Amino acid sequence: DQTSYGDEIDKFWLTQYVIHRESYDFYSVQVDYTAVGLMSTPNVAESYQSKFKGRNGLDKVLGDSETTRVKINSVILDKPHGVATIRFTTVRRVRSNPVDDQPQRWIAIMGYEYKSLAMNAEQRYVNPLGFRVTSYRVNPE
Amino acid sequence: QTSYGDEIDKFWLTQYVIHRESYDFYSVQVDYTAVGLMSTPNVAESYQSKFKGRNGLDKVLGDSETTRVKINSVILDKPHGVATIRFTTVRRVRSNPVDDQPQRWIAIMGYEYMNAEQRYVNPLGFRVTSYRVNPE
Ligand SMILES: O=C(O)c1ccnc(Cl)c1
Repeated sequence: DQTSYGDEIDKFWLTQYVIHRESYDFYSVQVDYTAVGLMSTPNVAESYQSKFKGRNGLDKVLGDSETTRVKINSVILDKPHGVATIRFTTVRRVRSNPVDDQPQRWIAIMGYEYKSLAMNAEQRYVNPLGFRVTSYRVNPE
Repeated sequence: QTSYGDEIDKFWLTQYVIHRESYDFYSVQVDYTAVGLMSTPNVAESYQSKFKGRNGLDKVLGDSETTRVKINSVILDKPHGVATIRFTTVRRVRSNPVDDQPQRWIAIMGYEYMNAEQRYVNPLGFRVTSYRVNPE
């Protein structure tokens, strides 16, 4: 239960979180979805999970008709406050389309912490340190 | 535990190479310490031997030059706790106005899984047990 663990460590989990959360590939969608659950408070997770509920669930709607890859451009930390700012670029590619869509740049404001939580054998292989996000907001530049 | 995930194993290794193969007079001792914390004494002493004694690398190069690392690719062999990484180094002599020409290398590694200081750098007890670098 330490808010910070090391700039290089904190930087890693956060980048992994965005890529899990903002990228779309039907392969490893479940592990992404699963990971975010472990890497989020219920309040933050509920806001993310909503896109997968009902017959309209993003996985059941798009499937493999399109994809979205993520590229981390920069990472800014506020270590003592458990706050970080990230800029990344998403590029979508629809197989229906001949070429990838124009890029989209974004800014992610995050609150984060690590927590002392008793865990099973499965929850660790994705999140060994109990890293979980407590705030999340995406905006353009 | 025994199993920790691929992208994480990829992380510790690349940053370890950067810790071990990069040269920057600042943070040497911590990096030197960190690599020490991140390594078994037997394989680390091979890394320490070149930094200990009157012949110490830090006392030869000092702050006259630097060497940075750039990761190109990473491949894992999980069940054996073995991994291979490929990187490119660019050296810079402070006296020279520009940077030296690049050189690429391959690192072969073996790996496996506290007070206040040992946790914050490694929380997992991740330790390196073997290390060998070769050219392409
Ligand atoms: O299409 C997206 O960018 C996207 C949106 C919401 N969740 C995921 Cl995993 C991917």
